[PDB]
Amino acid sequence: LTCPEEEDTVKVVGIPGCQTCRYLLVRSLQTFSQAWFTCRRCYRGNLVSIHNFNINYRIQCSVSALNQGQVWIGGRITGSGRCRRFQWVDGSRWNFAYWAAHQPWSRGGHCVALCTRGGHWRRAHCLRRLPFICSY
Amino acid sequence: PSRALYFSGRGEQLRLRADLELPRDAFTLQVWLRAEGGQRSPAVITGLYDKCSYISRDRGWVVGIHTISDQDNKDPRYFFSLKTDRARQVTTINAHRSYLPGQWVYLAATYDGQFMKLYVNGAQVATSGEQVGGIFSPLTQKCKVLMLGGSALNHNYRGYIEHFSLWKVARTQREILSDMETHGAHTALPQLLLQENWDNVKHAWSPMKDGSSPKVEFSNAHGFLLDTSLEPPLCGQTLCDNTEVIASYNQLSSFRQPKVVRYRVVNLYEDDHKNPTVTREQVDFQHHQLAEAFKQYNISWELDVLEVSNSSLRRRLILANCDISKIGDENCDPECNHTLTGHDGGDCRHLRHPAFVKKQHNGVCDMDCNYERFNFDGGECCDPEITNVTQTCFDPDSPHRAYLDVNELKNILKLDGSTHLNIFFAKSSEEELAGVATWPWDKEALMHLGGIVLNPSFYGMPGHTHTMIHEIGHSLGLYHVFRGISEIQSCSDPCMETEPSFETGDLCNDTNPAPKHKSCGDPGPGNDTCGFHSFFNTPYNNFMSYADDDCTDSFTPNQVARMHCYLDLVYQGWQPSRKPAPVALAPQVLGHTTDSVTLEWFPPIDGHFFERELGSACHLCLEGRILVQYASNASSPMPCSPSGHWSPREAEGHPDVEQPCKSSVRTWSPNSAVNPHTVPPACPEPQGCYLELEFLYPLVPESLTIWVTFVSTDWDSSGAVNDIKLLAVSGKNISLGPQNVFCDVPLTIRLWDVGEEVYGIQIYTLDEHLEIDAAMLTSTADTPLCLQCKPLKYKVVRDPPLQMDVASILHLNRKFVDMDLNLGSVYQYWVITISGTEESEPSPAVTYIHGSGYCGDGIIQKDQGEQCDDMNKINGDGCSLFCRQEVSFNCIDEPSRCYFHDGDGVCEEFEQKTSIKDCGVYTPQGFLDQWASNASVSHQDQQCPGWVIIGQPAASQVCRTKVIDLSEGISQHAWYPCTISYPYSQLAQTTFWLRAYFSQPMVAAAVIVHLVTDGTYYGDQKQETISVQLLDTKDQSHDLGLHVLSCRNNPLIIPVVHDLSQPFYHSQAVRVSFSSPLVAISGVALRSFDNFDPVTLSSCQRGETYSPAEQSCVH
Amino acid sequence: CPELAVENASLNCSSSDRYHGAQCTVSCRTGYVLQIRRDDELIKSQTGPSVTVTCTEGKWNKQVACEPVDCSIPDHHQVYAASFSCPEGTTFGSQCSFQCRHPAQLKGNNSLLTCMEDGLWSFPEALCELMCLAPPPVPNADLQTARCRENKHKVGSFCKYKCKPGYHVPGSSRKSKKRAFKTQCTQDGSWQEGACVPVTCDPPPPKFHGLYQCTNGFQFNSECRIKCLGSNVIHCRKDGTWNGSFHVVPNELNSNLKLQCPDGYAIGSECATSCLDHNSESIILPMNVTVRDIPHWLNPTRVERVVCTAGLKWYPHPALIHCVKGCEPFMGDNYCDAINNRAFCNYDGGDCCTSTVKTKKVTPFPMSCDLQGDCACRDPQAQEHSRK
Ligand SMILES: *[C@@H]1O[C@H](CO)[C@@H](O[C@@H]2O[C@H](CO)[C@@H](O)[C@H](O)[C@H]2NC(C)=O)[C@H](O)[C@H]1NC(C)=O
Ligand SMILES: *[C@@H]1O[C@H](CO)[C@@H](O)[C@H](O)[C@H]1NC(C)=O
Ligand SMILES: *[C@@H]1O[C@H](CO)[C@@H](O)[C@H](O)[C@H]1NC(C)=O
Ligand SMILES: *[C@@H]1O[C@H](CO)[C@@H](O)[C@H](O)[C@H]1NC(C)=O
Ligand SMILES: *[C@@H]1O[C@H](CO)[C@@H](O)[C@H](O)[C@H]1NC(C)=O
Ligand SMILES: *[C@@H]1O[C@H](CO)[C@@H](O)[C@H](O)[C@H]1NC(C)=O
Ligand SMILES: *[C@@H]1O[C@H](CO)[C@@H](O)[C@H](O)[C@H]1NC(C)=O
Ligand SMILES: *[C@@H]1O[C@H](CO)[C@@H](O)[C@H](O)[C@H]1NC(C)=O
Ligand SMILES: *[C@@H]1O[C@H](CO)[C@@H](O)[C@H](O)[C@H]1NC(C)=O
Ligand SMILES: *[C@@H]1O[C@H](CO)[C@@H](O)[C@H](O)[C@H]1NC(C)=O
Ligand SMILES: *[C@@H]1O[C@H](CO)[C@@H](O)[C@H](O)[C@H]1NC(C)=O
Ligand SMILES: [Ca+2]
Ligand SMILES: [Ca+2]
Ligand SMILES: [Ca+2]
Ligand SMILES: [Ca+2]
Ligand SMILES: [Ca+2]
Ligand SMILES: [Ca+2]
Ligand SMILES: [Ca+2]
Ligand SMILES: [Zn+2]
Repeated sequence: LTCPEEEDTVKVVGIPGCQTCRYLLVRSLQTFSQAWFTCRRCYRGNLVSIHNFNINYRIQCSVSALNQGQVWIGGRITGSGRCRRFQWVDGSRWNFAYWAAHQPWSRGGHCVALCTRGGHWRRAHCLRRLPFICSY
Repeated sequence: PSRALYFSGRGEQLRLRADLELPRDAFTLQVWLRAEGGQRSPAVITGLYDKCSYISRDRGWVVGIHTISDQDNKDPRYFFSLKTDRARQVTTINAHRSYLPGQWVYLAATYDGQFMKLYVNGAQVATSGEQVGGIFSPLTQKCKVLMLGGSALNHNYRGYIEHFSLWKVARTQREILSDMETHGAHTALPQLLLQENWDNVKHAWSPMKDGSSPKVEFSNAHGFLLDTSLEPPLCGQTLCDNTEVIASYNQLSSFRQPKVVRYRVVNLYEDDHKNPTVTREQVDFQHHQLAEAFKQYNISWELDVLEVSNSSLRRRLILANCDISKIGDENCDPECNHTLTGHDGGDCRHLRHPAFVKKQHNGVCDMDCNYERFNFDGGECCDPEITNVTQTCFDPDSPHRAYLDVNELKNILKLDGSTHLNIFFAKSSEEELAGVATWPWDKEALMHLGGIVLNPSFYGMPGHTHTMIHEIGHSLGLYHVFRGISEIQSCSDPCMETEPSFETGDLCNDTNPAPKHKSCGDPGPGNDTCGFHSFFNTPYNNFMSYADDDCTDSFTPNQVARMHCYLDLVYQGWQPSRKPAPVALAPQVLGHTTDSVTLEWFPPIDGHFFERELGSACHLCLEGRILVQYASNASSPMPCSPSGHWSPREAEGHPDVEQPCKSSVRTWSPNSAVNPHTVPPACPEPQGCYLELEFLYPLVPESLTIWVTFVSTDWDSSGAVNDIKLLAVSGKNISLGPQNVFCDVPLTIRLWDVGEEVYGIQIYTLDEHLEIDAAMLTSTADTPLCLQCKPLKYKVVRDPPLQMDVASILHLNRKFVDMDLNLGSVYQYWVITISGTEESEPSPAVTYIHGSGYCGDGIIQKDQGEQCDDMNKINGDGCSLFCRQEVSFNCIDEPSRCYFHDGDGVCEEFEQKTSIKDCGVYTPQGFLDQWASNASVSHQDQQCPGWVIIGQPAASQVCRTKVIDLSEGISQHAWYPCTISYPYSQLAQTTFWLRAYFSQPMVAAAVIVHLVTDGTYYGDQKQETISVQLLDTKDQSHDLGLHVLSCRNNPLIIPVVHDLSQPFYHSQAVRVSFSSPLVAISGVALRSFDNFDPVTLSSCQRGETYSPAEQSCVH
Repeated sequence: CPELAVENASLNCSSSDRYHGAQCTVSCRTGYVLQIRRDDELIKSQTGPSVTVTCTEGKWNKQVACEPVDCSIPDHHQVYAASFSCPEGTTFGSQCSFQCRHPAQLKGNNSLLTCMEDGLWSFPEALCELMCLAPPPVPNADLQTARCRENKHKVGSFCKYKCKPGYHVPGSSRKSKKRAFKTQCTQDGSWQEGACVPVTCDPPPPKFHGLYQCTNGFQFNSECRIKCLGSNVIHCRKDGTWNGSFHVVPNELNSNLKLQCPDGYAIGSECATSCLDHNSESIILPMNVTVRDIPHWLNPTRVERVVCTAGLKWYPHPALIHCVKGCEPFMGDNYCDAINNRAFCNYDGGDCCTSTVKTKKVTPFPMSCDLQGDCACRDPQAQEHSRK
């Protein structure tokens, strides 16, 4: 496919927690699988797995300027039963969850998006065209 | 006797018989009612409705209980609403407070024709004059109906009605008080339209045909003369934080008698009992230092050393302030920075790269790949066969890991915290302090989860011996000295002590406000403090400050009073001396005849009305023989794992949430315990997720309260709690119906005809965000578990001594009448509590002069510090039982009748400076305030208009602080930047300014800026400043400094410091500059001299002298 | 200082001598409202009547005016079912007359209103009473209650009209064939509305569609005769069935339509219909309903198979079949969308209405959508559209 031009990509770095975590926010609208392939090809990494409130707050401060309300973070619902399991796409364990009001049990899509206003997450459909943040 | 009507919420409602004639011009409704906890949202106690047809509805008055905020359902108040047949609107007036959900309230609602007034407990709490004229004509008199306990749309009410009375004339407030006292008959008055002692309900009232009828019980509504419930302040927690109790502990030195307190040191040994946590030498040295420091303050410590032989616990690190969930996250926590931790799972190591690469596991554990970013080497390092578990397994998911938390150690050991002060040991990498000591008012303070966590490597070190004294003072009710400066949420917190006070800060008058510093002197500049630059007489030598151990050496006497009062209040089990708790308050004088006096005194400071037995349930029994108990064993099903049944340790003890309508960790959620990776399911549709709360002593109940803390904001179903099933010991479940609940007040349920014993309840919910904080069960009036208990006796001593018959007597009740007084003598009374044969310390003496007055006579006597004097000794009205008027109340007459004046409409001379809602902004006599016109801003928008600063500001708007989203309702009164949010301003730094112009260019003595928002973000915890500047007519700028905002400086005043050598300058515009986009400016005022204008008077040439009378040059 | 005369007021001065430094208190009478103003300064009126004025520099600092207190122009809710003639005005002391409508009856002596001192019109001493007359007749329905036949009734009660067996309110389910309803006398003197339309029985099977010429179409007790052993004469029964059934390359395609035949062009074969566009569906369009302007309350009949008729023609003619913009798959994902807010896509699964979205809060996929317009709730089952 085509790598996104750098005029539509911003860099988010300088978290008050870690000092090695760097993220790249692409404002181009893409689906979940296309965002996964775009991050894995053009920037050599999966989508962002959020593990703490500092990363999520810096991500919210970066994405609050966008016109779109939702961005992509790499969380999926990989399960079948009475209780499915969330999974990050980079394979890291899911220890931090920052959901909105009535979010995980209210059905929806099988992908995880981040609301740009408030920073709270939201279950969203995977065919939605949204901006996406890659770790690299 | 007195008789009462119980209305449940099932639709039981009455109407008046049609032979009676309803009032038209004026009326007065007086009703004694005992409301229950959870109510319907527009609950109606008594209403008058039109039954002609559907024409011009909500005409006629309705009194009831309803929430102020209809879209939130948070604050339920008593209300009275009237709409006459001629008015074009319905006026609703509300009380000044949320309703008390368990007390008898004397509601009165009067209307004469120009003024509708609402009195709660005889104090006028609401008044309005927006309804004028009669209610209805005699032509439409035929189709008006008086409903009791409900409405036509079934707006039903839960609780008791005792003394209904309806009058055809508007009674005055003194007549309201007289009818409150007289519970009998007013039959001599022709204007008494109706009064109802419920001997015959069916004579004058008729029920609805499809509906049922209310139950008829006995009331005992006027059952006490002295209100024995004393409330803590806004910054306090228990009865000891009250001003009068701590004043009697500070003054009388018989309350500070020496005590012996047992404390227990818990050092872990290995299986062969060889390697300790602390040595015996440091245990003895710490005991010597502790007995040295507390010997002056009359507290002795008895040392118990408990050895625990466990090699599994000894080899595992204990983490004081490190949460287990904070190990794998990418930020570097300084608390979890240890070798056995794994350097915070490898998230504090410098060579960590964020690329999570999971390696295939092959053989032995590697230390370079035992971090979080390498999946802890695929679980090889946590295998017991490959390597030792207790030095390699850093994975928090594994059950056998290298570290442990102190609460897990407390659950493992499970000690008896009810009789000793347990000392636990854990490491601390940040080494600022030790672990969190449990406060006396915590629910764990007498459980196994409570005690003091210390660092064992600094225990008994010659330079670190004062940390245990600091934590011991923390466990005895003392805050840090710097609570009112640095331990506050924002600059607008009510507990930020600007002055030494008994109610602000650390509740100690002898500790001046101070910040936190490590130095042994007063601090320098004030870069972090809001309104203070320098501090003087700072308690740097206090034990409670953060000074070095060569600096801290003393306790202030107020701290010693707090420690002794908390030892008497909650820590009676830690002392081997069985001297009972004294009556902390002086005896109160209730009445006198010509030759006798009557005294009533408070219960003792322990709160227990019975003697102490170890193997019984006599510590729960109340003033009668009602066993009030809380939960002991909660059980809820785990949603992901069937038949899991996890036990929530929250929702067990007494309710302990600070914010009553906020999500908290101290409650139970239906899916609180699920892991973040597993999807939390919705609750089952037909019944819902349920909590099973078991009580320790099964009995026959009569009442059940549940402290529901958080409900969903947009719930949109009818009820939150789905049903409550009482679990009986016979196997039967008794299912109560769906319950309406409120966020603030608890949910109180009265139980009818539960013959069998009840050992627990089940609370079912269809809400996935419901939070339950506690549950309390109250038994019947003679519990069989309180029959063996023996009550405390009271012995009254008089300073002119009583006769030998009178003086030796022992009182079961708390009332004492004596008739051996002379007509002018001065007596002093006190009361000693006798439990068995051992007496307590005496209460503070009450001095009674038989000719003069006291605090219950109805005569205001200014020499004895009486602001008001009623005759009630009840704290519900505007005047307290200590002759002190309460906050935002005013009492006028010589028998003091008090009214609520802060939320009034009229302005009086004593409230011009403070009541910004009623009066205007207080400008002094020598000055005048000109507000802005045509204010130009920096960020114009459609949503934020930017012309709202023009004119006088909205003084009735409540100042908001710590607010995340400002887009609710404040855009109609003030300007804030709509375009920029707080995260975007955090990203890109910018400056927002507001330029305001004035019609008349005056000389600015001061600039008054009115705000409705503090400017602080909900999660930033950073104070915000503004930079006001003055702009002259020649476009020069004069800096007025950087000013810190607060909601306690809501008309913010910026004075102009002008040197008299410089000429006075006309100021046209004012530029308010700030950085945070959450600051809302309702108005900017320019304050000038009212008498004269010095710029014009200085321009006057020779021969033209000044004239401030006409403000011109005169010649 | 000059003499200050205030209309409709009593003026007092504590000093007889007038000089610069003397003040006079003016109090306006009952039934008059103060208007304290200044030069380019409209201030709010004083609640009290005591206002003291002081002369400054030979002039007066303000002006004291006291208008008559104005009652509102007589409301419809002040007196119901009446008209108001007030030639005297709406000032204090004015009088107005009210007269009822023709169904309403004026009962009482005096029929006058007066704008009084407190600012409101007085109590009406006579009443306009509304009496509901006899209802208009309903075809194929029968009255039940005998008091509803009378011309006198109260306002707000119900009268039952029962339809014939087979006739019912439209929208009646097949299992619950309720054949009666009620009408209530409303506040305007009329009744509620309801007509028993025939919706019972079924249209003929699609293999013989087109040649039918019924009396009332597909309605109850309508006889359809296909014009040409039995014939094409069938009669619907009371329970909802008939006495029998009927007997005996499309190059005009759409821009995306494809017809796959598993049975070929034989007689009676049913072939699958699809749209080659991925986001398109084949519907039957009415002639007055264009492609771009389908209303949001319209549900077009979706096409599944083409079936042959008795005239050897395809009943779903592909010329009449339009491949229109199909439903995007973001239905039921707690997401209000502009495309699927119509009856063609189940109102986006109810995501645009607050009572029906599972998160109980409406979220638009583009945050810059019209919340009351393009992304608005349009569901009649919701409580926003419902009057309750
Ligand atoms: C500790 O307790 C002793 C009593 O054992 C207190 O000593 C009394 O002090 C008061 C003045 O404060 C004297 O009037 C009494 O005569 C003293 N009694 C005795 C027996 O010495 C002492 O004040 C207490 N100290 C504190 C800090 O509370
Ligand atoms: C030692 O501690 C373990 C927990 O690690 C606990 O299960 C056990 O009961 C304790 N005592 C002994 C004697 O093992
Ligand atoms: C403590 O944290 C620092 C960084 O803050 C880290 O370099 C070090 O490895 C950690 N552990 C120890 C034992 O110092
Ligand atoms: C701990 O590890 C050392 C070397 O890795 C080994 O010699 C020792 O036996 C281990 N201890 C236990 C209890 O397995
Ligand atoms: C409190 O402290 C002040 C000094 O800050 C002192 O003047 C006063 O007497 C103390 N006590 C009370 C009850 O105010
Ligand atoms: C500024 O305030 C902080 C409080 O957080 C304090 O630690 C620091 O010493 C202060 N700076 C100066 C120069 O006093
Ligand atoms: C609490 O209840 C659960 C299940 O009813 C039971 O397993 C547990 O032992 C109980 N605990 C106590 C202390 O009663
Ligand atoms: C009571 O609960 C038990 C299960 O705990 C159930 O089997 C039984 O049917 C219930 N009985 C009633 C009357 O609700
Ligand atoms: C207090 O009340 C009465 C006195 O009228 C008497 O029963 C006894 O003195 C006391 N009763 C109890 C229950 O303590
Ligand atoms: C404010 O000043 C500008 C600049 O002359 C003018 O255009 C505007 O009309 C003024 N608005 C008001 C309300 O005076
Ligand atoms: C005094 O009353 C008359 C009565 O119509 C009114 O026209 C006039 O305006 C009133 N005076 C003032 C100053 O408003
Ligand atoms: Ca960490
Ligand atoms: Ca390995
Ligand atoms: Ca203090
Ligand atoms: Ca709790
Ligand atoms: Ca007195
Ligand atoms: Ca009182
Ligand atoms: Ca007032
Ligand atoms: Zn501390």
